[PDB]
Amino acid sequence: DVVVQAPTQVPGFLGDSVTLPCYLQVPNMEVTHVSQLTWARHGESGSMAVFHQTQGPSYSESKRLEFVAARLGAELRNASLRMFGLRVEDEGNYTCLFVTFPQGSRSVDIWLRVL
Amino acid sequence: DVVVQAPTQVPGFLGDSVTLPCYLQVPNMEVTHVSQLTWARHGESGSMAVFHQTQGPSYSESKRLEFVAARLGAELRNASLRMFGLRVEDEGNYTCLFVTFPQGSRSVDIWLRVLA
Amino acid sequence: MTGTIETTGNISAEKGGSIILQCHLSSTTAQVTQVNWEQQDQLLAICNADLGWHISPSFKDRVAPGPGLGLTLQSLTVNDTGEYFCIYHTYPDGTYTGRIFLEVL
Amino acid sequence: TGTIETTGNISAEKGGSIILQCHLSSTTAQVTQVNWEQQDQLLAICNADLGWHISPSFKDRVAPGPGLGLTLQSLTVNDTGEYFCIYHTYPDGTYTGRIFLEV
Repeated sequence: DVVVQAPTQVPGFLGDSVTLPCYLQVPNMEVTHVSQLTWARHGESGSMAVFHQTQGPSYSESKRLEFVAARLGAELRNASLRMFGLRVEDEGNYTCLFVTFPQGSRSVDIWLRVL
Repeated sequence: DVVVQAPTQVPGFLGDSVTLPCYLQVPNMEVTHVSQLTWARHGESGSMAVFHQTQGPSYSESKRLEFVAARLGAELRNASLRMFGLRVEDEGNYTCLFVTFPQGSRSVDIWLRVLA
Repeated sequence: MTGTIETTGNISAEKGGSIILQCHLSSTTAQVTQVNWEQQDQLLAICNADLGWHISPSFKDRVAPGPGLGLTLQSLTVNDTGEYFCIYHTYPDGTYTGRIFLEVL
Repeated sequence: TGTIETTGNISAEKGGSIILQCHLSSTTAQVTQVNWEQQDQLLAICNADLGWHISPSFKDRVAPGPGLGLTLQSLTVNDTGEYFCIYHTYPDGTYTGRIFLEV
């Protein structure tokens, strides 16, 4: 089975940067295709951060987000997300999601703790 | 409107032939397009005979039906159908239907009463 | 000859709603000439294979074509309740008809 | 940003068929993939590139289409309940539609 590995929580320092780590573990014996990476605030439907296999990355919250691993022309496995200059208003749950075929969606909730 | 005109009832003798006239009356001032003509026994899905603006006429398993008045390459206005070698099983109600755009379907029912 | 029609099922939705209506015709190689969406009382719309879509004037403001040969009904009202028919005009097969019953509030 | 229409809340006859269908409107976003799922199950996926995949549990009793919609065959009372179409899109992300079935 394809399985997302992430911590359940991540402490960051106000005004500092931090990375939300999110990784897809794909067995060698198993066959899969990942089409995109989607980040959102837990509950909400849409993408704060999205990386697509052909279109590359697209952050929507602002230029305070970055896909640290994902690159075009390379298999998508690491959806790790960097957030610059965190705000009290950044504390919350987040969802890292892998858009795979034929397994379907693999996702996790990561808690971001500011201060 | 575009109105289909045809007889309410039509008679035919056993062992003879008959034509079920069905015609689409279209005012000169109105715009329509007729794409297909469909006959079928009244009240059921599918068809009995079909006339298509490109594919021509089809006859759902008969050898005894013919579109007497409709040709490829001229405006589709007459659905008039002819039955050959009438039989007692042919007694019945039949829907004649014009498939048109933007007006939609125009149809009539016709009682074929077979006599001896 | 053969040809079946699946539908999107008999609905029960609410006021102000949007609903999709759709049929699919199968078990036949017959070519579709045009699809008519209507009620016994009137014609909602028509998707003709060469002429594209036509929407009846008193539905234009609250009916979107599609998806596919389906129909999207907008701003439902209690009046919208009733039978609904998708009629496939096909060759050589002839006519197939699927029925959908909508109920609003 | 964009809105999903569905076939809504529908009924059907034991042993009959039903179409499940969604439309994503009010947005230019590309559809990367559509997932048809229940609360804890994956029925199918229509991937723009790779095409259709149907879950083994539903394979012999489900047909792809029309379009991005899914056709449930030989319905059983067990098939009653919530269904979801999840659109995975770029650059918007995830859109979700609910359909309720009453067999």
